[PDB]
Amino acid sequence: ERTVKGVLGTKLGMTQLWDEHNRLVPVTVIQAGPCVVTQVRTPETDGYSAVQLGYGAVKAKNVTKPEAGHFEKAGVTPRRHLVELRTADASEYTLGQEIAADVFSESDFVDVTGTSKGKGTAGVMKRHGFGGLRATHGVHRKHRSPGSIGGCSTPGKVIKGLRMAGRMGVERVTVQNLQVHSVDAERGIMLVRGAVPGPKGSLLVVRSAAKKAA
Amino acid sequence: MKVQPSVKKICDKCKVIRRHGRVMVICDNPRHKQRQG
Amino acid sequence: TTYSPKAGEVQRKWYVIDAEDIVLGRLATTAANLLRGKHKPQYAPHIDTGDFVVVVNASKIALTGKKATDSLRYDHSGRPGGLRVTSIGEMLAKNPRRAVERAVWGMMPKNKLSRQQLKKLKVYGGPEHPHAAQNPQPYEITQIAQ
Amino acid sequence: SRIGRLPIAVPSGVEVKLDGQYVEVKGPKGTLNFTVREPITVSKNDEGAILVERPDDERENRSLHGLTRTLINNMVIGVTEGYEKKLEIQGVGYRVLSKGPKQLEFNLGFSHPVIVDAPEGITFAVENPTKFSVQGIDKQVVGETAANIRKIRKPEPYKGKGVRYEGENVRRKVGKA
Amino acid sequence: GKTGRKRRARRKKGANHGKRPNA
RNA sequence: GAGGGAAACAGCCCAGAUCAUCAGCUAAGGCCCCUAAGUGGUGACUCAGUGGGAAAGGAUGUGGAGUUGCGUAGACAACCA
RNA sequence: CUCGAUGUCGGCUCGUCGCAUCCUGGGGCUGGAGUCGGUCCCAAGGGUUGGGCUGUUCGCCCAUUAAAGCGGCACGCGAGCUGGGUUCAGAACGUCGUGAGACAGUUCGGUCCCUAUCCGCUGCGCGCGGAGGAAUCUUGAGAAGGGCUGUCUUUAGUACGAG
RNA sequence: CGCUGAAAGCAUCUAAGCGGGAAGCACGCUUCAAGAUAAGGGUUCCCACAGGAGUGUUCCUGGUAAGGUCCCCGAGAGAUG
Ligand SMILES: [Mg+2]
Ligand SMILES: [Mg+2]
Ligand SMILES: [Mg+2]
Ligand SMILES: [Mg+2]
Ligand SMILES: [Mg+2]
Ligand SMILES: [Mg+2]
Ligand SMILES: [Mg+2]
Ligand SMILES: [Mg+2]
Ligand SMILES: [Mg+2]
Ligand SMILES: [Mg+2]
Ligand SMILES: [Mg+2]
Ligand SMILES: [Mg+2]
Ligand SMILES: [Mg+2]
Ligand SMILES: [Mg+2]
Ligand SMILES: [Mg+2]
Ligand SMILES: [Mg+2]
Ligand SMILES: [Mg+2]
Ligand SMILES: [Mg+2]
Ligand SMILES: [Mg+2]
Ligand SMILES: [Mg+2]
Ligand SMILES: [Mg+2]
Ligand SMILES: [Mg+2]
Ligand SMILES: [Mg+2]
Ligand SMILES: [Mg+2]
Ligand SMILES: [Mg+2]
Ligand SMILES: [Mg+2]
Ligand SMILES: [Mg+2]
Ligand SMILES: [Mg+2]
Ligand SMILES: [Mg+2]
Ligand SMILES: [Mg+2]
Ligand SMILES: [Mg+2]
Ligand SMILES: [Mg+2]
Ligand SMILES: [Mg+2]
Ligand SMILES: [Mg+2]
Repeated sequence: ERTVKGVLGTKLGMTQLWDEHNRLVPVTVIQAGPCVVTQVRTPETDGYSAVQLGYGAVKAKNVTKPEAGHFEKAGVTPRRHLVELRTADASEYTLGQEIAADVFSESDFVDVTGTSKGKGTAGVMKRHGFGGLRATHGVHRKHRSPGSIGGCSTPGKVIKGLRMAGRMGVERVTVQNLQVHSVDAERGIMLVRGAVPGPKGSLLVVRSAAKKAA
Repeated sequence: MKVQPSVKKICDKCKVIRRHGRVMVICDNPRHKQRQG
Repeated sequence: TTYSPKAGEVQRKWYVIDAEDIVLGRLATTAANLLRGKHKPQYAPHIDTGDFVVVVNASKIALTGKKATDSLRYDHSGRPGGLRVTSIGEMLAKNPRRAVERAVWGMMPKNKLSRQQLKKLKVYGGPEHPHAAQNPQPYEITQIAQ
Repeated sequence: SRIGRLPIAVPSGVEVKLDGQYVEVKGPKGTLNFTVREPITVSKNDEGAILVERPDDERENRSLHGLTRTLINNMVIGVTEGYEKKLEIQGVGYRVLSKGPKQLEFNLGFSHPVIVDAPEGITFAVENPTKFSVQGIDKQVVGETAANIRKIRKPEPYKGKGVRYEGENVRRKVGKA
Repeated sequence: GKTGRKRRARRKKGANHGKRPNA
């Protein structure tokens, strides 16, 4: 229902800048490269309004026949990635249209979505901030234990949703209201004030800020 | 408003009504407003 | 030896019921009876001999008293504080199919066969259904005197 | 229903269409419409009046009888004469002004002026910075609009400051005796 | 108690005739 | 002390299992669906989901039956002195 | 009910639920000048501090805070921890007993264990199905998380008030 | 807290109806999600193979297409998968 502008990019890393109030600002560098409209979704044929964007450099021998046919119908060269943008203005998008970082101006607030860095199987003390037990005073082989995990004969069970150890990281995380610092479209570079999820080289979705601003 | 199981006329101007299944006392004087509960 | 149906021996038909201004209880009892095939002399509890029921206009099911806002339906996700509750009026407005299926399932035996048979109930809140190919015949809820 | 059993006299220029359960009332001031509850019927009584009949002498029959009689009489008297309500404001610094027949601006001691829009059938009429009025063709709508205007700043029991009805008997006491 | 009250009130069912073990 | 009823439920209700039966009639309890048999017939009452837990006390809920005061010398409300 | 064993206080850890609401939200009556208050309703979304004393619960106190809620869950939680208290054998004091000894009197000291089978729960795979076999992008029935709050500035020394 | 308004000639937030009204309810925000066996939808690719039995072809073997896995080099991933 909401109209969203969007673009796809790659997390190149971070550096720092100084703003006009001489304030040090951390900036993430996103190679908000050229994206092409591979497919437009309409209520008539698909049931919702969204725009599928491409983006990515792919080797010709690593694109299969179904993907090649999809891109041939789109009328564009094959791209590595394909990500949709749920926008209510999908129609205004034509098949094969060119999208560049200049879709965002010098002070727009954006939401950046990416897959967070993985940590493997994490303990409770790390993946949930559990305070363990003391290091001394008789603590017996339970320094990083989760403590109790329930009650007693009532309910004689462990409630669903209890926080215990497990695999943390590698998940969809959206960080909101990041003010774009600068856009240089002729080389497809975006400087966004903040820290975005994911390791260097990961795919990032930069969309217009859902909550507009602070 | 006073919420009491026992609501009665206090003055001569108070009126007892049944509103939305509850017995209430309405009066020009706001002190006499009552509701069963 | 008493007769017993053989798998596909009993031919299953398609009925359509217009739930227009019909009480939910009567609609659900009729649907359960039809789905289980209790109106057939070939009935057998262990073999599905019932018919398919297509209910239309489920959004206009009649409710008596203050049921539309005081008769509640509960679901629990299985975790603490995982209860949701919604009134039958809201459920008929939003997802009438869920309401009709809940009523019919409650009125139907608690069986694997009953679970299978409940899939034969096709509930649509509007006046139109997509099963013209199956050619459902209209069914009128009636009573037999004395 | 002693109220209901009394007839309703249709005045000149008022068109009363009794299309079964649904009724139209045309007049010089506008148009109103209403549906009577089912166990109550309406007749013309020689086309010069209106009658409402309860089919039984139960409670809901009599109650809806009186209700429908009063409400039909209200719509006809509205379409033949309208509805008027006078609201007066007391307290220093309080003012009301008009940006048109359907737009009011109130300075009721707030931080900023407050804007009041009117519905289509509601028209305001201000004559004094401390007195104004609302008119319409629906008694219920006029009454609720006046109620909202009063709710903006209801009278107080200390210095009366607030929008009050013209005949409102506002209570009052004394704090710092 | 609620449990005791329900246990005592169970004797009012039709098939029982106003009596039930443990009241 | 099985069987039927009581949701489940040694002590309550019905009823005392010799075995077989793919016969019939009943008991308690039941007859919209779960669940076998009535969404039974006729006349009232309830609209609280009361039915399907509870007290002192409280209440212009609603139906019915009285007793009694006043009243077209004109009653009760509403409206002018 | 359990004596062919259902481990008993407080803290730690982890929560979850009730509302008989401590704060924050809304409203009546009072009021109450205002400022504040106090009381009868609503309301459980979130939040509800750190220390001194004592084994303590409780309680008192210090310094804060929007506030430092009350309760249930085997007085939640020892196959999660703690062993300071309690309730073993040592010893001492007081009291009692002729004495062995006794004391919900006091004091110092004082062993526990468990590689998780089943359910439960946090994660992660394999299989098969999804009426041909595939590749990509998805809808969301439904599920979970999140929901706190202060101070200052301004409106304005305005409203109110004799000040 | 109301508006209109009877039953009850008035009145009444209520009996018909309409409006306001909280950090609560449901959304809004974020995340998982078709084992949702109701197993969804769009787009794209591959194609009517071979040999036996057969009993409407059925079904069982065999080589493939699109595509995928094994194996190897790794990390932005990871206990092992
Ligand atoms: Mg630590
Ligand atoms: Mg250690
Ligand atoms: Mg258990
Ligand atoms: Mg008690
Ligand atoms: Mg015997
Ligand atoms: Mg027996
Ligand atoms: Mg029995
Ligand atoms: Mg039984
Ligand atoms: Mg018989
Ligand atoms: Mg009998
Ligand atoms: Mg059963
Ligand atoms: Mg009948
Ligand atoms: Mg009957
Ligand atoms: Mg009740
Ligand atoms: Mg009840
Ligand atoms: Mg009672
Ligand atoms: Mg044992
Ligand atoms: Mg409460
Ligand atoms: Mg809480
Ligand atoms: Mg809740
Ligand atoms: Mg103490
Ligand atoms: Mg607690
Ligand atoms: Mg305990
Ligand atoms: Mg334990
Ligand atoms: Mg010790
Ligand atoms: Mg011990
Ligand atoms: Mg000495
Ligand atoms: Mg001695
Ligand atoms: Mg000791
Ligand atoms: Mg272990
Ligand atoms: Mg959903
Ligand atoms: Mg599920
Ligand atoms: Mg009134
Ligand atoms: Mg009023």
